[PDB]
Amino acid sequence: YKLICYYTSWSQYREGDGSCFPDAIDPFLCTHVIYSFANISNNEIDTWEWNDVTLYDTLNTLKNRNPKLKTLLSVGGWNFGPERFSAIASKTQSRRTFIKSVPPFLRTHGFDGLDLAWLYPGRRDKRHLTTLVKEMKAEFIREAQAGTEQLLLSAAVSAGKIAIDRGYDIAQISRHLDFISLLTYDFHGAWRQTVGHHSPLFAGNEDASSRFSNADYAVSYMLRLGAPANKLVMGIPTFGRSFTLASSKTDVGAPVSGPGVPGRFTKEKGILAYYEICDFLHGATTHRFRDQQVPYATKGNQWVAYDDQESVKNKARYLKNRQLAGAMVWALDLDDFRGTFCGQNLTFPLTSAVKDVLAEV
Ligand SMILES: CC(=O)N[C@@H]1[C@@H](O)[C@H](O[C@@H]2O[C@H](CO)[C@@H](O[C@@H]3O[C@H](CO)[C@@H](O[C@@H]4O[C@H](CO)[C@@H](O)[C@H](O)[C@H]4NC(C)=O)[C@H](O)[C@H]3NC(C)=O)[C@H](O)[C@H]2NC(C)=O)[C@@H](CO)O[C@@H]1O
Ligand SMILES: *[C@@H]1O[C@H](CO)[C@@H](O[C@H]2O[C@H](CO)[C@@H](O[C@@H]3O[C@H](CO)[C@@H](O[C@H]4O[C@H](CO)[C@@H](O)[C@H](O)[C@@H]4O)[C@H](O)[C@@H]3O)[C@H](O)[C@H]2NC(C)=O)[C@H](O)[C@H]1NC(C)=O
Repeated sequence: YKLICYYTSWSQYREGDGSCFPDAIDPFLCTHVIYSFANISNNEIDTWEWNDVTLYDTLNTLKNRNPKLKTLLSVGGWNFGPERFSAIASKTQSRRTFIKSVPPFLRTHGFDGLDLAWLYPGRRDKRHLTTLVKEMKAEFIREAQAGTEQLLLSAAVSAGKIAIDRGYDIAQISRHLDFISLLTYDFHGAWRQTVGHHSPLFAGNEDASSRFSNADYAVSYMLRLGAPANKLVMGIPTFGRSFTLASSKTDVGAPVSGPGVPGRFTKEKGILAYYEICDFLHGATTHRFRDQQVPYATKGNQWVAYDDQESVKNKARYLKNRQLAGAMVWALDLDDFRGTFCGQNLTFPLTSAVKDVLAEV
């Protein structure tokens, strides 16, 4: 099984214990670590943070400890305008230029592959995404003639039915990608006036309307569209999404005034790292959606939807039962990486819980 794990560039800037650098990563935890995110300048892949080349080097020395470890560099991401990807992909010349610049960059910095995080392709982009993937892979196949191990090509893909139908030719790109990471954790929160869980495993008969917004539907759909299970990787979040309640009602459907109050370390309204949730739980009431099989918690007027060791292990068994290639975790720096916030003196409790299940039959 594969355990794909993301590490984010900007996590180095968090204060105190929240600060996370690549060397905090256990070399034997994941099978693949992906550095997010690279930028595109003058139609060429490029660094993003001022100290990326140094962090690239720090991440890749982990391979001196675990020679089996593979690293990839992800381009795009949420703060990368998808229109920018559009412009590059729609013109054969700017597209060829970008593709040509990738291998030498990856080779210079020690990466084993490229991860595409175009979030998200539109109806007019579907055709060009296919072209980009095809041609990128053809270039990787050609570069390997030089005697070096062929570069890996992956892509992070939306798990929303409508987003998939609109921007991706799943049957086509599946043939060229080494693996596809399903973003099965962005099913709610996204500017909605009600409380709900962003990463439910199952639909849950109670309130059948967002019948498509659960991991089980996304996986089944991808398999139906033509993607092989052995190339599919299910996304598991290491963060939670928060809401400020508009009323004293805490159960399903309850009013919401806006995103939750920022975490002390992550400082982003609406999000909380797992290590911040561990702290939040003290004095909170915990609940669990039995149908969806994921927990949530409340304290005062704050409502948090998250994943714990139990729900994460549950998702890992589900993916094994459907014979998928493995799991993807977003993100290592959001898990209790120091292992000092969540109690049991365990480093990376969430990611480790997933690894344990994956290591069983
Ligand atoms: C669940 C999850 O992980 N969500 C992410 C989402 O958060 C990502 O967006 C990221 O959000 C945070 C803010 O919420 C951004 O953090 C800033 O990152 C920049 C670097 O890109 C930092 O700039 C640097 O600042 C330090 C000072 O501390 C200087 O030393 C650096 O030199 C300076 N860079 C220079 C010189 O220009 C800044 O400190 C961070 N401040 C914050 C707000 O914490 C983060 O950048 C941002 N990511 C991006 C790419 O914009 C999102 C990513 O797209 O993905 C998920 O949705
Ligand atoms: C990620 O890559 C992006 C490029 O694809 C990049 O986007 C931006 O790139 C510049 C960085 O901020 C930004 O620069 C502004 O452009 C002006 C003119 O283009 C520039 O003035 C001139 O500067 C020198 C001469 O002094 C000249 O050589 C330049 O060509 C330029 O004409 C302004 O002072 C200013 O620098 C671009 O506007 C912007 N482009 C886009 C995509 O809109 C990101 O900065 C890169 N990395 C990140 C975000 O960290």
